[PDB]
Amino acid sequence: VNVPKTRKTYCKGKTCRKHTQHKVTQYKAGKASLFAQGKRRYDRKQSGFGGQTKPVFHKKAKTTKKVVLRLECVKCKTRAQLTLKRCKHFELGGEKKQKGQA
Amino acid sequence: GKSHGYRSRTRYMFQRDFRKHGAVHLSTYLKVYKVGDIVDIKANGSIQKGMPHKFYQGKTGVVYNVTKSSVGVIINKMVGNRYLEKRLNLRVEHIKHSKCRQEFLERVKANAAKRAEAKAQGVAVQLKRQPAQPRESRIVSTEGNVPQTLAPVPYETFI
Amino acid sequence: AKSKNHTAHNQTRKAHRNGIKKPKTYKYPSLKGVDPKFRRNHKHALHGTAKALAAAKK
Amino acid sequence: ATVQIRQKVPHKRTFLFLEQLILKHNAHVDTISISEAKDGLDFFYAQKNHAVKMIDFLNAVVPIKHKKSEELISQDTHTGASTYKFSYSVEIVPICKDDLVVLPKKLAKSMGNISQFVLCSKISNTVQFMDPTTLQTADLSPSVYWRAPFNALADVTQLVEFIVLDVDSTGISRGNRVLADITVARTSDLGVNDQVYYVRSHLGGICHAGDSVMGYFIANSNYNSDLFDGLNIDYVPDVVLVKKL
RNA sequence: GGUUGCGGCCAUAUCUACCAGAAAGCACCGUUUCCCGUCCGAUCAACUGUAGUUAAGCUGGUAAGAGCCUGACCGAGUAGUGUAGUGGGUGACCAUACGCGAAACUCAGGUGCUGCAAUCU
RNA sequence: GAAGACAUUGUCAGGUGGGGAGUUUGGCUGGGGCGGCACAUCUGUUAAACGAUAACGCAGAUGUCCUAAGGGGGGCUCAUGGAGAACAGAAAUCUCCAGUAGAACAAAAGGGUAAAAGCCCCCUUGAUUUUGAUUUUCAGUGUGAAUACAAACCAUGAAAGUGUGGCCUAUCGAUCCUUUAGUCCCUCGGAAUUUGAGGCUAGAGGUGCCAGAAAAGUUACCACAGGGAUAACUGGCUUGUGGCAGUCAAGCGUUCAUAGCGACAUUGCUUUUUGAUUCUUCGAUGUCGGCUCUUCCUAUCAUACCGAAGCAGAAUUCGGUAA
RNA sequence: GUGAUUUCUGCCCAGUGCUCUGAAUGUCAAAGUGAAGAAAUUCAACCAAGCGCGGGUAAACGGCGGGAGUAACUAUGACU
RNA sequence: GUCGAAUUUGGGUAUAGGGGCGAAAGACUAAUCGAACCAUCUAGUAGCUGGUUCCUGCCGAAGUUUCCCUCAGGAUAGCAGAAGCUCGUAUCAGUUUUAUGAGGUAAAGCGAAUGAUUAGAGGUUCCGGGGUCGAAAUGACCUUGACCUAUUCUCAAACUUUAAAUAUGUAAGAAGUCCUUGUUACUUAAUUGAACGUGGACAUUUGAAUGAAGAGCUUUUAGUGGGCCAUUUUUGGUAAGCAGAACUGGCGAUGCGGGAUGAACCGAACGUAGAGUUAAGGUGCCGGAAUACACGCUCAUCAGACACCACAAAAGGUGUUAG
RNA sequence: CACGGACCAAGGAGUCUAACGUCUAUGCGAGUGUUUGGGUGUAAAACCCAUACGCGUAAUGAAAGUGAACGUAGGUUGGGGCCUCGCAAGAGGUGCACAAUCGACCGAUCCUGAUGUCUUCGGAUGGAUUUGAGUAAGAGCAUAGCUGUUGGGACCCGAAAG
Repeated sequence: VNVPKTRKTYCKGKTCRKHTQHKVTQYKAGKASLFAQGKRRYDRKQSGFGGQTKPVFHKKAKTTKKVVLRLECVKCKTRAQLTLKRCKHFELGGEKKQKGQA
Repeated sequence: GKSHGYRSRTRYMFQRDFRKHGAVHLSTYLKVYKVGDIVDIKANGSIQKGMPHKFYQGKTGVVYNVTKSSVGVIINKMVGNRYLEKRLNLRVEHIKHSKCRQEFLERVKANAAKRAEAKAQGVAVQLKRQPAQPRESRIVSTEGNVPQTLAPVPYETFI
Repeated sequence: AKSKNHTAHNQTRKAHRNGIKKPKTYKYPSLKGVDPKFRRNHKHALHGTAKALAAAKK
Repeated sequence: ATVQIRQKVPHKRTFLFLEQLILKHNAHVDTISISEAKDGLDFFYAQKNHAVKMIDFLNAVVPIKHKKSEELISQDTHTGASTYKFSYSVEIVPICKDDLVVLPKKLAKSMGNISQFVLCSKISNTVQFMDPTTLQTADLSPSVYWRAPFNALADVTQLVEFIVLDVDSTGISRGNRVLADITVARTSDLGVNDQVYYVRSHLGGICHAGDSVMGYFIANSNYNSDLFDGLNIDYVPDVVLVKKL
């Protein structure tokens, strides 16, 4: 699919509360960032004798992640997320579609 | 496997008609729906928005909510041993009035008319309907009319 | 070991032992679902006529 | 007896090749009938020994896995031969001829220390992978495959047209003029504002300027393989080029 | 009664074929500076009601016409069906009792009806 | 004597390690396996004119694609056929007349639509924000989807209007954990500031066995709880099949339908073959064949008495009473 | 591992095992060193064995198919 | 069989249970061996099989929905018992008439739209959808086929103008009608509408039939979650006492009289007794009751005799009887 | 022609405990519960008592926190009774319990932000198709009984194993 890089949508940032111009980028997961409470509980329980104490997932079936777009206001810089349907191809910007060609 | 979609088994129920295709006539929109009026549901195949589920085709309920495009309709549906009370939001294409209610409203005007005239007359109101009664005895005049004797017919093939 | 998968036999006879009975539909039905522009007006019209009868008629 | 052939792919490329190859050697003579199914076809063989003749033929030309089962018919008393009706279930490996394939980390280190991000070339008796950037070949026998099966990342259906500009050969060749740098652009991005991709490919010697090549375009795809997720996203190339025309 | 704008019911109003239509209204018909739209003032725009006409549109009439719509002791109480029998039959099924009741056809008739405002020897 | 700040010994870390330990090895099912998914779903039909309705019933589809193929307005009309035109024909481009939708509408099938929901341009982001009510599967819980409003901000249109994603019916996901956005708000419990970690509100990463376990085999050395709810021997129901018998008489028997063979249609019997079923027995009916021994049936191989012949004798064939 | 003797024990080192006096910078933990930071920490570099590459090995486990052509035809247990 | 040796044997002495010992059988290790014997944790766990102790009285089930590594089981909804509470002609009903809607099944239709299926002959840039090689693309080979190219026949669960019977939705009035004018931030050009109101009028025919051992609401828990049969409609199957559905009635839980006998068939449902009449079924005798009455038919060297039901067909007869 | 039962006597199977659910009996009542312990005693009985503690009288929020009358503790519709009228039939007034409905109050979310102000703290007032197991002239605590639920050897008997 294709989305344009700039989209005008609603903003709720206590100064605008109305439609302003937004820049669009793509969601990136982020590093695991240990010292988290899940990881500190996990590292303690794994250490010792007994081996694997938590489930290890194998049977994965889906083929597409959903697309999340973070939307940044240009005036007040208040970010906002917005999702789409599933797709195998996702790109943004180029190749405006042209119906009639050779 | 099985199939239980929102418009399954509606091949012949949601067809439009023979020689009634096209946009609906504009007297459908012009009718007036007040709270409490009795309505019948008949799902127009043309307008997909605000369209009743296949169960409610032919049921009859009450107007309780009136909004821009649509009317609020309550229908009693049975499930288990029980009557539920279910609310719908149907656009004005699908809905239509019921003449059985409208003919009652004229009969109330007939009943109130008889009572005031009978009171000035001063006896014998007789307001209730009656079912059909067995007919009275009468004489049939054979003058110019003699009985015609019949007989059973014999068998012929003519195949 | 196959089993009889589904039957509706003896279902309607179980239903009519207690009574289908109607929900018996009291006066003043609930305004849940009514157009909220109409409910917002209907609040004040009752508050007007209760104040109107109170002062004028006693 | 019955030899049940199956393959778990929506677009079977390997199975179409078998039907052409089953004709030339004339392996089916002992068929009674042929039925079809969802993801393969069934063969019916009158005697037990004729069924075994086919699987020894399928072992040589296509990577398979098979197992047998039976059921009673007659329950003979005097002789003892109780007339078991057999069934052979043959499964084709779901990796096609040009699948873009991401290998597991333990498996890729075991064969040739290959990178995990490879193509496929030799769909014959054992499945053979090729690294398009720096050329290197590695095989995968079915006994190594079926003990820990995986899938293909993409298929032969997401291929995108590309237009070649010039061929810059580094020089090293295994047998088909390896590691030639190719400047390329999509058919889409050419008429519109200028986008140029520059990438190595094995398709160096056979490729000239102005020739359309098919290929995988990675950068616009959200894949969902955990094997792919355990990669280093700044080492994965943007364009992998598969074939000419 | 004729017309015109605006409708409602949407073939009794359609389709096909010819033939008429005073008065007024419609309608074709004259042009290109402005507005605008076009490859083309053909459609749409604009201007004149002047130079021209009922030949078309439209309306009305005609047709053992096609269609369509109403009625029928028309087909017919036939087809089909609900309920009942220790009814018949080897079976297939068919009678009877209490009830409901079609369609195709055939025949006879029909060929738009009206609301609001305006306008005409 | 030899060795020497190395070996050895002591803790931690990586590799190796069926030599050993612990455990696991789906479900539906005309027995179980193999295959299939009828395991989450969608159209037509089965379906017996509301709804509901089963089978491993039938013909099929989905885990996608789309900044247009979404939203608003404007203009136009399609499949195919007739008659015309240098190169030009079966089919290029152009022109008129006919044309109830026979074309098109991302895909299965079924609906739907003609001054449009189709084709071609024009401007565009309502595919947004706050959160409730209702419909469908339903326990009237979820998830998915869908309708109708309200309170805001916008788009298009001259305007009335329509617009909360694909014309409608399928296109998808809980707790725990990691992550982002928002409030820049709340807590770190002796009192503070800055890092860090923990909360509220809302999205994402996924469980396809799809209301969501982390999981390879064999036993003919076998064990226990049970099951005729479920197979293997007989019985019973059924007779496609096998056996066997009638009707029609094709071919024949040089020339002659029926002395006699009898293909092929069609009507039947029986349980001497095999299938189909799973009613009875799995807290056991001792499950093949032969040797020995009695009785019964007739669809008659031989004997007795007859009938017909293409029966001269002889030798046979058909058939009757007959066990 | 085969199982007296008389006789023989063919061809295959690639798959799986075994081993290597072989080449080194691909993989690579703890401790140590280097940078950033107020500090917790974060990042990078070097990085032993084995793995990976290269060599040997069948009286180790084991395996031992097919195809097209060659003076007209024929095509071989032959040359290719 | 072997019997002068890998011979046979006494006493001594070693090796102990995941261990011993084995010229190898998973053998032997105190009648115990594919993991001994004894005690304890131990009354180990079981969706699995068997048992479960006095009497009478009243009421009285279900084998179905959704979900579960669920199909011998649970959870929930169902039906059921008990405790009662509020009130007592309230207003209701497995039903009819009257009014009015909705449906595409039987039957009709093909001289109305649509219409298969059986077989399938040609057309080397009128396409390619694939497969293989390819130091390439003037690129080869191999193959489904593109394409039906003049026709010829068929009806319909997956075809439609028309369209029943049975079954189904709502209405048949007091919470109603009419008159008058009050409320508001909603709505309208407008005290126009909208909803809810004050005041006044309309009563026993207050708005069809018929019935009502009261109507309405709450709490709380037992059992059950293997079903089965027949008339009728049906689906796969040659067919079944076969597998799977629909509507009602019964067996399961149920005796009694009738079918000789039998869970379902016909009649009829049960406190203990007396008398009268009956149901289905019977009246030669067993066997209670007419060897009644009335008109006819049939002679069988395999007669015939009573629904379910314990079977028989096509085809022949100058046997007789009536047409 | 499924399984147990040769005969007889005696033994033999839904028990108890903790914390609870509905219902019922009794005391007391915005309270209630003496019995851990002390006083006394005809002595494991009976009798008597302090102070705390327990649930209850206020919810809500994730938390820091805040924290229930515009009014005869609201209007409407029914409503058992009683009162007034009537000779009755009926009419009217008042209507507790409970059922239906629109409101007000408090907390959470969301929004508006008055005087002030250590200029960023303070949140007056008015809101909203939202939300809570809330208030609206208290109903609970303690004991006992039937039944039902859970953990216990849990109705009794039974494995192959570890």
